[PDB]
Amino acid sequence: MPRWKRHISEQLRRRDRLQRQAFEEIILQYNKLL
Amino acid sequence: DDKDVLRDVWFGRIPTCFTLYQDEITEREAEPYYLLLPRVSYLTLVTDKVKKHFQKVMRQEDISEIWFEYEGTPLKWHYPIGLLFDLLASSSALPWNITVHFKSFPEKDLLHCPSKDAIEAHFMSCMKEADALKHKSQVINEMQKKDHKQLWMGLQNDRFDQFWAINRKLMEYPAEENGFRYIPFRIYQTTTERPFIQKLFRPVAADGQLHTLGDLLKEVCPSAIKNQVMIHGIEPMLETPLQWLSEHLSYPDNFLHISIIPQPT
Amino acid sequence: KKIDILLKAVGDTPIMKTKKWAVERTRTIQGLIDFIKKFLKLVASEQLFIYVNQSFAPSPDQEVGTLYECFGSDGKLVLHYCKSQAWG
Ligand code: NA
Repeated sequence: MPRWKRHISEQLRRRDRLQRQAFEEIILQYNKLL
Repeated sequence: DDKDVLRDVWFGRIPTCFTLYQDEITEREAEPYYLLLPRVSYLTLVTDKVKKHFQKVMRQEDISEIWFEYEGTPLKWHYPIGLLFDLLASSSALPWNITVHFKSFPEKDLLHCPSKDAIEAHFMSCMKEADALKHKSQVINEMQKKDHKQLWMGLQNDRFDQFWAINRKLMEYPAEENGFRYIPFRIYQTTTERPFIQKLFRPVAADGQLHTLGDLLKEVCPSAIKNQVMIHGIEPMLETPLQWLSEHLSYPDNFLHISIIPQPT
Repeated sequence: KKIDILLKAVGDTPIMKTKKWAVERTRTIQGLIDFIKKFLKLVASEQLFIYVNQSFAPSPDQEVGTLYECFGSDGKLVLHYCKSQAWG
């Protein structure tokens, strides 16, 4: 796999971990007690 | 392989805090609504639950066409959610703080969104404009009306396989060539008076070499090489093949929306 | 600078007498639509679609100078107006 393609894959996964995964559970929890 | 990149881009979410616009005098302060907004979608398409949420604490006479804003900046509903964040709020503390309004619609900054048919129209308009650059609109116009409906339904229902079952045709090119005729891209920049930069650019050089993201910028936006080149929340290497980017890192509207923002702290 | 626009018709719709116009690059499709509705005696409620390359309808907030650089021909941007959806 090319260098640039490996970078993007790692970046997209890093993005999800920092953005989506960080909030997905607590948002789901909060929505229930509303 | 490459399919993994497509899935990550597609299902990309953004933690967003919808706060109703109020003052320190209102009878009751409404509860803020948290939601993961799909990057590749639009505000007026995935905000029915937030509309129902706040319409409960308002009169029937006080409700109108809802509209969102960030830091006093009205949010264009025809811009993809991912693009707005990358350009406006990416270097601020999550979740994305969006203020919710109903009165005082800024008609000089926002286009009205009367229906989801209006959205579907704009979306189809972008795709045809994109394929006009890639294949002279020879691919999308030769599709059935059901194929156009499937592309829209796949985006609205968050169905990856359903959407890409048709979109795969809009990402292929004649065998004799090594890419599209022109790349559907739009370069945004808060500092420039222009809405975005969109010019004709061929993905292949004369000798046959593939043009890179650096080559694109060097040609159409050389005044950005200190700043971040952010696409879908990430900062790809400038050596990345532009042709490959258009195939994998494009939005469902087949456009390559690119943000040029200043470096953070 | 400025760009030249050629307006073409798709009936049934009133025909522009002056089709060749010199326009700004910063003017948008909407302000162009508003200009056309006046000559065609069309009101605000009446819808009016504009097309490029006889295929798609660009957004109302989209500039013409940009569309010219992308889809222009022979130094001018050909546009098509109609009172109904011509091409999907
Ligand atoms: Na915030």
